[PDB]
Amino acid sequence: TASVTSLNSSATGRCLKIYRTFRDEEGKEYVRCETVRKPAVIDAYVRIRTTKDEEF
Amino acid sequence: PHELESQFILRLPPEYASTVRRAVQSGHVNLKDRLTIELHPDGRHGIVRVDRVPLASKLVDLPCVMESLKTIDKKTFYKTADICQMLVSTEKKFIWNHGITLPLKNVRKRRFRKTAKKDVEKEVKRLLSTDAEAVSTRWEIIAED
Repeated sequence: TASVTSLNSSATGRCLKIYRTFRDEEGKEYVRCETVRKPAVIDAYVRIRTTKDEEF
Repeated sequence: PHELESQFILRLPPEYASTVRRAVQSGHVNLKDRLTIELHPDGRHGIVRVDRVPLASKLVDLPCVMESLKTIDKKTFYKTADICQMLVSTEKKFIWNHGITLPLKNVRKRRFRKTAKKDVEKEVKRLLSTDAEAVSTRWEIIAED
């Protein structure tokens, strides 16, 4: 591919990790920790929260 | 009502392209039986059957935008359709890097400005759905781990 400058995982070099708590059928409380290493995905979700945080 | 016609380009192997070209320029309906084009429910896969010989096809996205232009006097040209897809016969795989003309080769890599592209919004919507169906959400921008 034509040589291009490769950007770091954002200016901060920081990935995004989310912990989710849900209830399974019958009775259960499993927690799912999911890590996002893509800045494209990071930037949109954080912007959506920061926006919803101002709506709150 | 009127529905805009959908034109695409069909690329064939060169011997099969010569037989299809001879049969098109002949003009009989014999060509109609000979050449067929199956389209699979993937949407990006097919068979083109030349003289009942199956060929494997992929519908790819072209990097530039072409436009068919018809004319009656060869001085004023009317745009008829937009072409952006090609059914080459023989996702990232369904994107064609080169253009149809000879000067446009490796256009996507070299002659295209790298406008940032984000697809990505759909993944963010899925993440929001996993959020709204949860109870407690914990988040931290992280470091190397």
